[PDB]
Amino acid sequence: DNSYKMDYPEMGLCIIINNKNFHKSTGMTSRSGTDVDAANLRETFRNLKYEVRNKNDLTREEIVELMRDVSKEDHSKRSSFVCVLLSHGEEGIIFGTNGPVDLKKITNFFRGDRCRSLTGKPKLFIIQACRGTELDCGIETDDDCHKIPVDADFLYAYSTAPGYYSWRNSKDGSWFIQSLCAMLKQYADKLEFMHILTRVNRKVATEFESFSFDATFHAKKQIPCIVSMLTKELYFYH
Amino acid sequence: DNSYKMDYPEMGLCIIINNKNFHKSTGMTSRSGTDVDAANLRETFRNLKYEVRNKNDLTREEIVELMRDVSKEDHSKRSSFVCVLLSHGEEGIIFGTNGPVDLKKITNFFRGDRCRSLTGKPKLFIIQACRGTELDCGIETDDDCHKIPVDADFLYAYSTAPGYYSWRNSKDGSWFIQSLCAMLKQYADKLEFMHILTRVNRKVATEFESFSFDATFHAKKQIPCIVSMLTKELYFYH
Ligand SMILES: *CC(=O)[C@H](CC(=O)O)NS(=O)(=O)c1cccc(CSSCCNC(=O)c2ccc(S(C)(=O)=O)s2)c1
Ligand SMILES: *CC(=O)[C@H](CC(=O)O)NS(=O)(=O)c1cccc(CSSCCNC(=O)c2ccc(S(C)(=O)=O)s2)c1
Repeated sequence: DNSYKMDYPEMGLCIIINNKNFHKSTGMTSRSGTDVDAANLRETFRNLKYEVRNKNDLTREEIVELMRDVSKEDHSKRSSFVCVLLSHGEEGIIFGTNGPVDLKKITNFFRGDRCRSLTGKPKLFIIQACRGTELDCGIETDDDCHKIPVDADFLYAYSTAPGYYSWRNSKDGSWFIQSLCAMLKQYADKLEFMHILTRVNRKVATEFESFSFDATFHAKKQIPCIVSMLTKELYFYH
Repeated sequence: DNSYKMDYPEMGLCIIINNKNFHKSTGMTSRSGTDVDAANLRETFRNLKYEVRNKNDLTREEIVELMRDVSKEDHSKRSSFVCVLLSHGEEGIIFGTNGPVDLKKITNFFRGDRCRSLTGKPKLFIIQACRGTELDCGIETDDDCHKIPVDADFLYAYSTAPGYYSWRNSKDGSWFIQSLCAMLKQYADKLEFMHILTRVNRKVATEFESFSFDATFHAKKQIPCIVSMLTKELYFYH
């Protein structure tokens, strides 16, 4: 039992929150290209056998509400849980159309003590959003009851390092989401999740570089950030 | 080339900063047991063929200094770099004997742009320290400049989740370090680093629970936190 039981009747839900248009009141640009991201995740997770539910342009409130309701579902027959957040953001924050939401609030609904039908099951959060304004210019090449931690079995696949900008191309989508999808399509049938995510790290880090008319944003790099509290290996098959 | 080149003439340095006694002026307890931690890491890393250098009770200044100097070495002939910080801490902070140091300051010396002999080489930071005061009560069971990001090829193996306390036993050491060492001893010859670190996560999360005379700190759990910006697989052999 080094790997998670992934032979339940259902793989699980894959909730995609796709925020494209924001309230002018926030002073935030449209996320051109995010639809391509959404469509790619949908098809990719569909082939993995996940029940996909897309949600477009949700308010901070709608996001909290969506997450609460989903955490209140009976996941007993589901192997895992995937949530993908596509939006603007800051460190520890994701933006609804009308304002920011703490990631901690979203993930808390899924704590091992608050979502009992998911206790002991992998809970994946995939987040394409900025975590700050830093830019990366790159470099040329005894005692033994039987409790488990409530923050355990979480995996947070971040599109970028803490404090840094996250890059999104207007026609093809975010660097991170395109690479994740591609790596999943190529390797989900043979590789452990962590290893697949390392391939993504590499692809994003080597194959992408920003091009901008504005010197300040031109020739920048990006590295994704895998944050794992998983206690087992994850394979998308059996 | 899915895995890091680990056949250089030397595996690399393994710096262990072991802070046990702090200045009264800080109002911080001695870290009873940390010596067991230090001794175990030394032995474990020695078997892995790492050049181990232990440093006891360093000041915030002495730490900055140690790191500067080590980043200024010629690591051309080294496959990797390991740094282990054993001390009190807070989110993003590690304490010297006389005060706190920002982790970012420590790791920045090793950025791909500031330590050219480690560019493209895995830089591991293993950290036994608190990240806050939260407690875990648990639950019963086109376009192609060939740059890479400067923040890439880093791995931060945190003893605990963000915001949380990290547990250390007076006679046997920290829960995290004892488990890391054991897992390295058992699996370093066959398993990829990430997978080993996942075993650690499991061991800590299942086999450990606090026991305290004070209800506030009794029966608590802990989950470690793997943070990976690696672009390749890491094996401690070849
Ligand atoms: C910052 C965010 O929250 C947002 C995340 C998201 O997916 O929307 N990041 S962003 O893509 O909007 C972003 C990226 C870099 C800088 C900024 C500040 S506004 S400056 C806009 C620069 N223009 C570009 O986005 C690009 C230039 C070249 C690009 S390419 C073809 O190399 O991908 S993209 C906001
Ligand atoms: C706060 C820290 O950064 C420090 C990190 C370190 O390695 O020193 N963590 S700590 O172990 O000092 C720590 C952990 C929880 C709470 C506190 C503040 S009050 S300490 C309460 C008394 N200690 C204990 O209850 C135990 C110590 C080991 C225990 S066990 C279950 O392993 O036998 S219980 C500080």
